[PDB]
Amino acid sequence: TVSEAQLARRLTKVKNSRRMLSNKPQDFQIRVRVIEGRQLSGNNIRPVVKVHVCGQTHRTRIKRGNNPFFDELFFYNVNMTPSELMDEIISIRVYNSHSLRADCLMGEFKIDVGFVYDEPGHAVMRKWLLLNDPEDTSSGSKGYMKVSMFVLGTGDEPPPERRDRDNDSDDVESNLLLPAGIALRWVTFLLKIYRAEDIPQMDDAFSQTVKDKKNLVDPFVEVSFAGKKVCTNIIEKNANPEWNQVVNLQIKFPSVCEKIKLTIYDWDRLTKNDVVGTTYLHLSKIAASVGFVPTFGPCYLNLYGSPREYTGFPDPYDELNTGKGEGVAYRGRILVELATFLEKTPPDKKLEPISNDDLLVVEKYQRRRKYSLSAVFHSATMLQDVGEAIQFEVSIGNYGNRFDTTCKPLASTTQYSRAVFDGNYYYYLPWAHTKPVVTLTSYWEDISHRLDAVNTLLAMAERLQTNIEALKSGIQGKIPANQLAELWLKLIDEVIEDTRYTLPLTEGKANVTVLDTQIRKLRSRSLSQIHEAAVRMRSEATDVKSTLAEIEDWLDKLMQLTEEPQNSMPDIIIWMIRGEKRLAYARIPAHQVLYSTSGENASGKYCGKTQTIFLKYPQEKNNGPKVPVELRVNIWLGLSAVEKKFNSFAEGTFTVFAEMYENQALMFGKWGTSGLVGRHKFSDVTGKIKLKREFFLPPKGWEWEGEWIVDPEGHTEFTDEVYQNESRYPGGDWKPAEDTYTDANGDKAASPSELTCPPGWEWEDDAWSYDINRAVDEKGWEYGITIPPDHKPKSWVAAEKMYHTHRRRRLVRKRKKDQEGWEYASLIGWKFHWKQRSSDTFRRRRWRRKMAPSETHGAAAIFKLETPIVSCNFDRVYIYHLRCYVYQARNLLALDKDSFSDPYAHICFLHRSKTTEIIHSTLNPTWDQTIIFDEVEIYGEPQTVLQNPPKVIMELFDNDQVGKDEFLGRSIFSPVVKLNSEMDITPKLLWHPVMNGDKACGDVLVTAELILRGKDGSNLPILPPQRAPNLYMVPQGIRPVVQLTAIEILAWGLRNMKNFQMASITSPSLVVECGGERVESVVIKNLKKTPNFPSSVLFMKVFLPKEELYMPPLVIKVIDHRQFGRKPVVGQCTIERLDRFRCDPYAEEEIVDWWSKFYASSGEHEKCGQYIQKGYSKLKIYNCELENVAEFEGLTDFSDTFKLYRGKSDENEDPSVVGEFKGSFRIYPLPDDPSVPAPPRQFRELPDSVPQECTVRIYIVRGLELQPQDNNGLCDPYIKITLGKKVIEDRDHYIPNTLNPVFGRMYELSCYLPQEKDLKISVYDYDTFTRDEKVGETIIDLENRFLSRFGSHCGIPEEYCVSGVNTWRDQLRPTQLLQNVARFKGFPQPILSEDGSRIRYGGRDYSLDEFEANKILHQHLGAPEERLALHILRTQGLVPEHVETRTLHSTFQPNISQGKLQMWVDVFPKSLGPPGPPFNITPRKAKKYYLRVIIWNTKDVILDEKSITGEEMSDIYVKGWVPGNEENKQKTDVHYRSLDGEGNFNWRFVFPFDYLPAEQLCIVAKKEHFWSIDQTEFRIPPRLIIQIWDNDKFSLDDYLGFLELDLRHTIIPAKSPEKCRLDMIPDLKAMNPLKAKTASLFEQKSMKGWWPCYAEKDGARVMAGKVEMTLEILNEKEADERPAGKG
Ligand SMILES: CCCCCC(=O)OC[C@H](COP(=O)(O)OC[C@H](N)C(=O)O)OC(=O)CCCCC
Ligand SMILES: CCCCCC(=O)OC[C@H](COP(=O)(O)OC[C@H](N)C(=O)O)OC(=O)CCCCC
Ligand SMILES: [Ca+2]
Ligand SMILES: [Ca+2]
Ligand SMILES: [Ca+2]
Ligand SMILES: [Ca+2]
Ligand SMILES: [Ca+2]
Ligand SMILES: [Ca+2]
Ligand SMILES: [Ca+2]
Ligand SMILES: [Ca+2]
Ligand SMILES: [Ca+2]
Ligand SMILES: [Ca+2]
Repeated sequence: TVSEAQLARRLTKVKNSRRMLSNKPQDFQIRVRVIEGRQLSGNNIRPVVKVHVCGQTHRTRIKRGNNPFFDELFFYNVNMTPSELMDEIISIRVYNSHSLRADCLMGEFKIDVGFVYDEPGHAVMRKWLLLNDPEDTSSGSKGYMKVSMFVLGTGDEPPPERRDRDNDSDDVESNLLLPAGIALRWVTFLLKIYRAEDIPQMDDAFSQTVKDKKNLVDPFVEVSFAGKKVCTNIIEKNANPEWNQVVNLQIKFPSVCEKIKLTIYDWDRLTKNDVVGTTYLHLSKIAASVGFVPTFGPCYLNLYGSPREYTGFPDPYDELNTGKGEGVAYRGRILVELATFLEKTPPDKKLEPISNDDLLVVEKYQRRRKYSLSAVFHSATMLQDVGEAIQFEVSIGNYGNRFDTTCKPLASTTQYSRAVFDGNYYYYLPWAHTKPVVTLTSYWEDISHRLDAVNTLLAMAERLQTNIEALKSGIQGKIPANQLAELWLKLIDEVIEDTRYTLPLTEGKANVTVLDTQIRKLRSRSLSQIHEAAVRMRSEATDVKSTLAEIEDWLDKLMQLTEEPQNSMPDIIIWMIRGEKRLAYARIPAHQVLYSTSGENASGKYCGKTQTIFLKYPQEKNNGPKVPVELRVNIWLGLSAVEKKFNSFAEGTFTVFAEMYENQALMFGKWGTSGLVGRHKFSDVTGKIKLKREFFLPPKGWEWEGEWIVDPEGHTEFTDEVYQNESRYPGGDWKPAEDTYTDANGDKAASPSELTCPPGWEWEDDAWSYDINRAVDEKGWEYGITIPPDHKPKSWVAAEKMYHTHRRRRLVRKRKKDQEGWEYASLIGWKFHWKQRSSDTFRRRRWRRKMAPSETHGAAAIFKLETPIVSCNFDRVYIYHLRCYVYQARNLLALDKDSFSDPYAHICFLHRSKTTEIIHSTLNPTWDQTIIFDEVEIYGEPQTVLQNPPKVIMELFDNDQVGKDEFLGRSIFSPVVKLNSEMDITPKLLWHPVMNGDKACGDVLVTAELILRGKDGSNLPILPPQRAPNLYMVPQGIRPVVQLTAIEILAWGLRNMKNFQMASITSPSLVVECGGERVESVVIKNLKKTPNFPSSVLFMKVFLPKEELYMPPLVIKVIDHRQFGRKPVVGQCTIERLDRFRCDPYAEEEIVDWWSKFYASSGEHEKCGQYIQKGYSKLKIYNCELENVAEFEGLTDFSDTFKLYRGKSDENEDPSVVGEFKGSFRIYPLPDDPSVPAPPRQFRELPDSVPQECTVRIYIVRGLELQPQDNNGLCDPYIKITLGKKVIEDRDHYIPNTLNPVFGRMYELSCYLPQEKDLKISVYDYDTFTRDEKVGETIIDLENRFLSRFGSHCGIPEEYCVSGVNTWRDQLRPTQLLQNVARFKGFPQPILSEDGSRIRYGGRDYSLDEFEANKILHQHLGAPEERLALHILRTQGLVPEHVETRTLHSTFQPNISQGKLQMWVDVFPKSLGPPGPPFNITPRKAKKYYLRVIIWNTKDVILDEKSITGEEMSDIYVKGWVPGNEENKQKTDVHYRSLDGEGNFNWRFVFPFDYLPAEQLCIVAKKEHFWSIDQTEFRIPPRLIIQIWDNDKFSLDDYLGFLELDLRHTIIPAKSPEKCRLDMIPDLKAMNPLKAKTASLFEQKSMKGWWPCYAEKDGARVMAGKVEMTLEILNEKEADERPAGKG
């Protein structure tokens, strides 16, 4: 089917155009411009064009004739998401207009913005449209419309144009926007919506608790597609609704929408409709190109969003329910199906019931299979908070939810564990050898045929990506070619052995959809293509450095194949619950842990493997300053039928304890079993339920271990912590509490003067101190309030208030190197602690028995227990030894007010933490420190550690002397694991990003290694050398190998230095620090007087790493030497990309003006003119800036520009720019032998650094497509130029009513470079009664023009002319410029011959005849030696004579072009002399013409319109006018009472019109109303419209027919009225017409003959008559030679 192929190709174009687009809403600008209408329907119409994009509307003025010309440009400014703006439509509707009535619709065209995003150049150019009625399209077309539309986002620019103006006008049938084969075809999607389930409670339960807790929701689905929203029925009071309703989505092929948005809403009668959840169906992801149409389902789509717990208060995370944010809890799921029906249009029912046979079909997609989940919680580290206990809930879907009411108790949560200080900074849950185990059972559809293929292709691409990074490491480490070829052959053999995999069959399985079969066919085709390309490349390719592009193509193809839109299995969400409140979440995709019987590859990556997940706060997109917890968890999901296969995945021995409590009390100082306050002797934990010993029995698959007995349950450095607490009444005075010293238990503890060291320990510091590195006041106290029954606080603030009742202070100190089982409390059922205090009068003891699984069931008996609680016991501990080589950091955030930081780092690994040193006043620290954790206890087998190592976390902090230490970022990386000695290789330092928030805020050069510690640590390597006590250096193998290099700094000068401490930078100096070395420039005496350093060359010999990867950043500082010896830092920059700085140190009436040259160099106007044939000069028009031309290197080849910064940053971003340092660097290694001489310096050709007075001539040519600044869509632009303090405002010489203003004006200035180097060219809008609006601005570094090698101070023309128009405008002759660029390059002085026939340059002799080969020379050329010097001056990349096109920028839209400005700048330094004659770029005037017609005869004119005289009769007379010259409407005399349609007139006409011969376009100026401020300038092609009128004695004048003749392309007439046939005019509407014989009236100055006249009746041409006339065009000279006559 042809149409399904077109839909598939369009959707795959949308797919591969939307695969890099982000989701952050940014700014977009849409330019839609109409040009010209052709063959518009109707009779004597007055057409306008109205464009409606996204609510903003624009409209062109009233034009005339059926072939109108508008040339109107319209703008639209929106800020949408770059995956959402492709839902909008552009509507072009054409309206006939009447003088006294409303408009009438004639044409209508819709188009998606996606296709005009999709086009090359991000825009379509000069394309034609099909105008038709929006639903009466069977009546035929009603005209054509030439438009152009543009899409530009951040950094995008519109494309330029060529000479295609005569290619697009008559040849419409090749320049359509859409061809005829696509047509106006409807596309229908039948989105059947069957049912939903597990919808959360979204209504109040107060109504139902007075008159069920599960069904308090009234859901319906709102389906948003292409702007339209269709709402299904409301199912009142049903958490499992059943709609069974098709939604007939509709589009057309010109407007293809991609994103379907399903949104379940709770219907509320009074309040707003709450949002349950949102899913998306991506049509580009469920369709492909044989290919297939969009298909989906019947498959459940899981919703995610806010937590399911209902609160009547407004929901704080309700933005997650709208689809923004990733969603933290399961919100239910909805069963949908999607089909595509093509070329059939459904009826007006948007919503129909699902047919019953589809309801019996869908039952096989709802089959439930039992699933078993097990989670072994290994470690919960990096906790920031110790107050109250922490548990973890595992839930998949709604199964395992702790807060949901349920019939039986569930084992979905771990026990409440209190955190334990690790001795340095963090906390960890003390799980040790007894890990918590969570087991829950669920029921989902067995969609294993999808997830098997997904997991196997994911394992394929993971192996391929591992081999890809292996080859990348091989080519970056410069490995020998044999090992690289071996790694490449291993990659290719692994790809060959992988992609012979056969996908799971679609037969015999109930849940196979149509999309499953099409996806399997696409996957088989892609895998066979990858396999065959792999065998072909193994058999044919040798260059392994060229095939990796196809290998990355294989990688992103495999990434495309792993996308499963039908993943109905919901994510497993792990929730940390501190107290009774949900705190942090982590979503694991359930396919990643799903077990498959098809093998290890079909199982998930983390199926039965310990994985490290970082929990997140419920609306943070990523981890911020505080990670809540780091979890290592061993999750196994699988079918409950194959749950006996969990025995292979299980490590350790599972264990459940049955418990029994025995209680006593105290009378008269003796304990006894009586006296209990409402509690039993043998009872439960609460004591209220009496339970026997025989009540606990082992279930099936379990057995007893042991017997019923009484069971009451490597740090070299450490830091203790005690807390001091005070209590008071509100408004009272503070006094110490009864628990004056507390701990993590929450009760009284030992005094700081009471606790001592353990044996084998010692004290580092003998005095206690209070911690100031917390959220406290100046004295180290936090404050809080208490509400009963919580008499002790759980949250604290950093400030004191009068209502606070408690306060707390942390104290720290550094450290180095009974059996009866009775637990006592002051009450029964209270908190029993280990030993009896003075107030305890009650006691109890625990008494238990261990249970173990039977050997016949294995470790899978934990799934048969469904309160029995499971814990996994490891019988062996494995000791490890981690070494983190923290070398350095770069580009850290500035978080102090002295524009630096004091960065240190918390190295964390499992339950261990240490801290690096604090490096003061730097953003690029070099810690050079090895952080050693000996004796790290990790449980599980060492192979599981080797496969999935625990992460090392690098939390960087700016140290502050007062207050909190601010957060710099976080680097997470894995250590290389060494389980033995045989694979002992040197670990390699890598730059890991310091992720702060959403972006990287630097990199750290860090690696780590985790060695399995043997017996007495004998296999461990030797300790690194110590540069300080307990301070290890990075050892010699890991540290970068340094060589003596040299850094040359061209300290040229400082620009734009802003004020520091309200005083200007008067006496600055430069400090360049790199590699621990520094150099300092001399102090500038006055920056206002001299802005450049007097000594511009600095030099330092720094030991720098040999590897280009390990190169440290280069730090630039500016120090303002002020009074009293104060030397603050007023600017700093960091330059890490030093690869660019590496260098090898040993390496008729042809009136000629400037505008004729500009047109001939444009290529659009006068391309075939005689100007090029006679061989005059040209110029090079750039479509961008001169700094954006890659040939001239951005004009910073002498010295770059590095922006300096100051102060604290903008919390994620760069700080405020306080200046610029202009300079460059040359880094090159030095010989280590002092006897070998140094390499020569790279800076010897330096110019004079004093300020230079210069005359800058700013030629401004024209503007292109500005932003409108008036309400009528127009502008009145003028030029405002600022240059330091000088300002030229050309407000008196503004150009009225132009979006394309031909300025043509010079603005000559004088300035002192480089104090006034910033040349600002701003275009401003004239307004008479209001303020002026800035259209945009451009910034030109005039010093970059002045100091460049490329000669950008003045472009060099094609030929050296002395007199005339193209005179030499530079100060230096081409010989002087040639010898200057010879002296720049190191070439010798050029040799000038006496006759000028030859010169020498660059070691090559040049000759005049090598460039003057058969070229016609004229009288404007000058000296031959200067001509030859210029003829060789254009060959070495110098800047030619040019018109650059600089894009205007504004704060309206930051990186979006506000317009274009064609112009150029000539900087002339006054030390070289005065410049030459200036160019006259004044715009040329219009040549006046008179178009004279003489109306000879008429023949076969149609009969009269019905008048009062009531006869079959005819009156004929002829009108004629030019569009734009309707004030020149004249007419002939009347031939009354024609009996056969003939009429003699001989009435002469004279048409005054002004013309542009070079632009081939008529020019007219006329105000658009009488009260207009200024005269509108109108640019239209020259066309003559002659129409036949009718006159009556009493009734009005009537219209019969028309003809239209473009004066450049006039229709050659017939020589007789009987030979005056129709269709000489191209019909161009119903069939492909014959080409009209066309000739220009401007050259062929006169012609005579008969022309056809026609009018359209019901879309078909009808002969309205014939006319004989003679057309002649004469200019002013011919009007002077012979008179024009009457008219
Ligand atoms: C006696 C019952 C009167 C009930 C009167 C009534 O109409 O109350 C409506 C409000 C809001 O209820 P919603 O369903 O909009 O909750 C929307 C949801 N919070 C969300 O944002 O997701 O109910 C409550 O505040 C809870 C009951 C308060 C009862 C005082
Ligand atoms: C109510 C009287 C004060 C009104 C002051 C005021 O704000 O006027 C703005 C308007 C439109 O001004 P512009 O055409 O420059 O458009 C500006 C562009 N749309 C923008 O981006 O702002 O002025 C008039 O209508 C002209 C008569 C003014 C008569 C003072
Ligand atoms: Ca509600
Ligand atoms: Ca409701
Ligand atoms: Ca509501
Ligand atoms: Ca700080
Ligand atoms: Ca600091
Ligand atoms: Ca204005
Ligand atoms: Ca204006
Ligand atoms: Ca204004
Ligand atoms: Ca009439
Ligand atoms: Ca008449």
